[PDB]
Amino acid sequence: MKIVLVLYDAGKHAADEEKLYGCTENKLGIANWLKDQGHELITTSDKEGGNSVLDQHIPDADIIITTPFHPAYITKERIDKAKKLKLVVVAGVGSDHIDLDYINQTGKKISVLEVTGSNVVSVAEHVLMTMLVLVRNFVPAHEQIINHDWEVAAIAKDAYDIEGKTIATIGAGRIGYRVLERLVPFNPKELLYYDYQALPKDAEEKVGARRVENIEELVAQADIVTINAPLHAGTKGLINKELLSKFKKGPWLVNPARGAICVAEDVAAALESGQLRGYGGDVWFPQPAPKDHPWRDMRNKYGAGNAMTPHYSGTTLDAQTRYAEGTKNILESFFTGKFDYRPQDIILLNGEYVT
Amino acid sequence: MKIVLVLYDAGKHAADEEKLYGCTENKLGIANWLKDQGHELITTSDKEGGNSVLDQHIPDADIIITTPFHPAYITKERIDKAKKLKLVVVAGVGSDHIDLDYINQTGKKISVLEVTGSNVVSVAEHVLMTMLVLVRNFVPAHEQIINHDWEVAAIAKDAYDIEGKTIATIGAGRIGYRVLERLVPFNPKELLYYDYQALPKDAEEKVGARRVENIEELVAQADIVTINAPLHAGTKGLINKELLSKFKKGPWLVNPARGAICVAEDVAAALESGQLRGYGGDVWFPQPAPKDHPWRDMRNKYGAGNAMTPHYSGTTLDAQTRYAEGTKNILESFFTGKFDYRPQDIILLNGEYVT
Amino acid sequence: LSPGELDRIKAFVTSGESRLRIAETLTGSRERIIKSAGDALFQKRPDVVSPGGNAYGEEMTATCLRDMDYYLRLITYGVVAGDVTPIEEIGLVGVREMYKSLGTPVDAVAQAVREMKAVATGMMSGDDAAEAGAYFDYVIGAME
Amino acid sequence: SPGELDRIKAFVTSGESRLRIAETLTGSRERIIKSAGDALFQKRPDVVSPGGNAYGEEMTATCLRDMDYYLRLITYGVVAGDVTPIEEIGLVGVREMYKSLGTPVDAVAQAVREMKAVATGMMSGDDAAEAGAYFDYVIGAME
Ligand SMILES: *[C@H](C)[C@H]1/C(=C/c2[nH]c(/C=C3N=C(/C=C4\NC(=O)C(CC)=C4C)C(C)=C\3CCC(=O)O)c(CCC(=O)O)c2C)NC(=O)[C@@H]1C
Ligand SMILES: *[C@H](C)[C@H]1/C(=C/c2[nH]c(/C=C3N=C(/C=C4\NC(=O)C(CC)=C4C)C(C)=C\3CCC(=O)O)c(CCC(=O)O)c2C)NC(=O)[C@@H]1C
Repeated sequence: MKIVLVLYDAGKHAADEEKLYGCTENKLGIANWLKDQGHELITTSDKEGGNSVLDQHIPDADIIITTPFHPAYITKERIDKAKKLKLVVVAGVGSDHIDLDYINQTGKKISVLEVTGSNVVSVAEHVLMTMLVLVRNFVPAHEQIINHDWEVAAIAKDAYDIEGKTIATIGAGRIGYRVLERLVPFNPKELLYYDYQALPKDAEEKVGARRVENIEELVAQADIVTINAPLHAGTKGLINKELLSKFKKGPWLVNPARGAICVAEDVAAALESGQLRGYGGDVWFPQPAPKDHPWRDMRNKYGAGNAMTPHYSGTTLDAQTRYAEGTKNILESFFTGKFDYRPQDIILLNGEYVT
Repeated sequence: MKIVLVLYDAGKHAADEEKLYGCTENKLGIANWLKDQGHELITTSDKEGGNSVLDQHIPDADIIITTPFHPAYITKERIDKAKKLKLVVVAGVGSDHIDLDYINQTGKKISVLEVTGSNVVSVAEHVLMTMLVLVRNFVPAHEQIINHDWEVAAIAKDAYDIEGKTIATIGAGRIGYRVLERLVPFNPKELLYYDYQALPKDAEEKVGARRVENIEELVAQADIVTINAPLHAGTKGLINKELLSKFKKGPWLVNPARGAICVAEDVAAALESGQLRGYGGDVWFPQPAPKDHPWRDMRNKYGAGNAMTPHYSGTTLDAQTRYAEGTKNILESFFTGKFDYRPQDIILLNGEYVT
Repeated sequence: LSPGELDRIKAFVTSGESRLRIAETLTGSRERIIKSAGDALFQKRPDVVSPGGNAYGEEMTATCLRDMDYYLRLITYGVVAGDVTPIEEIGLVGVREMYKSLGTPVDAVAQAVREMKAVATGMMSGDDAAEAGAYFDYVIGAME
Repeated sequence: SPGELDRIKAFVTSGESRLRIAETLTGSRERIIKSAGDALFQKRPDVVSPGGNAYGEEMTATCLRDMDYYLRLITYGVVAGDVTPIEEIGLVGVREMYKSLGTPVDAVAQAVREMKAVATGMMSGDDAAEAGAYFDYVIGAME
């Protein structure tokens, strides 16, 4: 019962706010419980390089706990050297940093669990926020006031209502369906989706959505496109110069899924030429973004159309409380030997997929 | 047959965008139509001072057309000098700049019309956008990227979801009711309203809203407050230091109604002390905002919590097209002598109210 | 801070005492003025009755007498100061379409201020009653 | 990179087996897919009504399209140094991707085995050994 968990260092910000659970200083709010229970807890942010605290303790550890906002990469190299490992937890949602194929093909006896559901509302709200900010031209308008200007015609000339627009999502899982739900009362012209599997007929009708089976047919009729899909072959590098030339002229694109689904230099060129009128979201490749990444400085012809943020949509204080509670629930199912996990939380039960 | 309309000068922006109808260069898209009939059209932005183009032609004009984004103040003095005036049109919604009481009590035979409905969706979308930007802490997040930084903990420590919050509107007319409709699928804890008149019971139940009959009881239970009310006695200066001290600690306030409903220096002090966590909106007093107006530089303790813009929510290109069509419809009802106005558009019909 | 304002204030301090005597009566007898005037109002406008009755409640009747107190305190402020400008800017700006949206008959609010004028000036000298009467009239004129 | 420059110069200056393999894969690529598809569907009659992930005329044509993708990708690998471009473009999350589509992964492996047999049969004994290693790299990721 040795436990290693890696989180980022929040510095002075950790003392300002006690509900900032997912950091090295505050330890997901479970440190006192683990110590009372007789377990040993190593907490560190030092995860890169062969001389790292993480590597120093992995040959020993029984449990490793990770976060997608500072991921420890659980490589086969590290997996072979981890002789006592029985359980990997994601305090959040997202497991691209773990070699699930290796574990499953080798048949190792390692369970892998995440707190599924805990991030979906927060991301969906961030999509709605970014669409309104781009379509209504908010960023240059707030800039005028901070800078002590006032010139309405310069803002109004590229501002629209979202009412009456056609809106499409690439991906209709938990996050994309919740985006569609929140858009219904804004009176769009139509809602559309593309996905490798159909939504059930009852779910389609609740939001008035129509399935489009061809990706190029989908984007060619949309004023607004949002990406809510996983990263694999056939989605990696999907948003390139060729597909971008099928978009309507002057629409808006939002991506809070994975940065590598886009070709970074190609969307920047589309924004400068006017093929796109704006781009926004919070995911990058590489991540964290280098200081010279092209998405930092790109603009449209009027000097706006950029609504990027760092990667934080799933880390609001309401979301942090949910996976503090979810991590302790998972750990206790293990400690007790009940193994009464929530079915939706299991992504690998002793190196095996379920159902 | 002689018409004066006053709009702002848009300068070079007018040539960039044909649908920017409400400006001096583009003339609401109805020049040519007016010239093809037998009418003379004066267009000017020069409305202040007794030496003005507006005053130059008031003694003679048959019709005056105004906009709430650059209003010509139709004072009793000007009304006395306007020997031939028979019709005042607002190309938009909002008639505070016209002395309706003087026209009505004196019994002058001047009718007054606006294009009602044309602005309400645009303003309601701007309220939803501002609530999300403040609650989720967007402004300092975008600033980190523009400035070539990356520090997630400094953003996350004051970012929340809108799900599960209690939200109240002061005023439940056309705009406030459309705000409530768009909030329903975001799963708030409860929706509340205050108004001098009750909503019908079927309308209350469609959005799950509860009437609160006392203004201090309303704000004391709300996490988010939005103002959607007209300006008069007992609304003027309503948001002052005493009422602000009844708000919950650390909530958010949004105002796209009228600036003078707030005491400007009192809300700035509340934001600095932490009584308010953020303030946003697009309306000011005085307006346009002086370069030293306190709402430009005010921030909360973390340097954020400010989402002000200049006054533009009702001036998107979609709203401007509606204004242009509605103005020509009103003018034609007058020119033909049918006077078949839409009932909702009438505020004064020959100097008196209708019912 | 304007020279005309300073002049109006210095007059209250240094010259005539009629503004001082008027304010003594309005503050000292304020509760009797409202109670006596409300009785007279409801005898002249029995629309404290079931139907319309904008003031039909025991609760709504108390809200009406609250508004009467507002205007008496605002007229008191005007007497102490130079002038009627604060009465205009605080009590009369949106009034009328405000009361219209409440269902309150505007000419009945004017009549309430007439009834306060009669009780108050009845307690004053002949000269003080003429000076005080002009401030009441300024409110009545905006509502009738 | 010097190691990459070296593998390119070898194609230009030294051995000609990579050139010969590429000549065959481009020159009869349509015959390789048509012949291998026939053999696949005889060994896995799951062009049948039930599951049949490839049941339609339309879904059968999508299957043969994917076979064309892997043949063009293996051709690129032969021309270049190595198998790195094969891994990063054709194998990323391929097991989870096909699983979400309903298509059995071990049947995709069998399709690449069938393309290996036809293509290799048109080559010299030595060229067929060299080409065969590239086909095997794909087969191993799906079986
Ligand atoms: C009594 C003479 C009449 C009467 C009065 C009445 N008023 C209301 C409600 C309101 N009155 C006001 C007035 C003001 N508030 C201010 O701050 C100022 C400036 C000093 C004024 C003049 C307001 C704002 C309201 C509404 C908000 C509130 O109550 O705070 C009512 C209640 C009406 C209802 O149906 O809810 C009544 C009854 N009514 C009569 O019929 C009398 C003639
Ligand atoms: C034929 C051997 C088998 C078969 C194939 C089959 N595939 C699909 C759908 C897709 N195939 C891919 C594959 C790729 N796209 C890429 O860009 C790359 C990288 C080079 C690869 C490997 C993708 C992305 C899809 C989905 C999206 C698209 O079609 O563009 C289908 C259709 C399945 C359906 O039900 O819709 C089929 C039938 N199926 C079999 O049964 C054979 C064993």
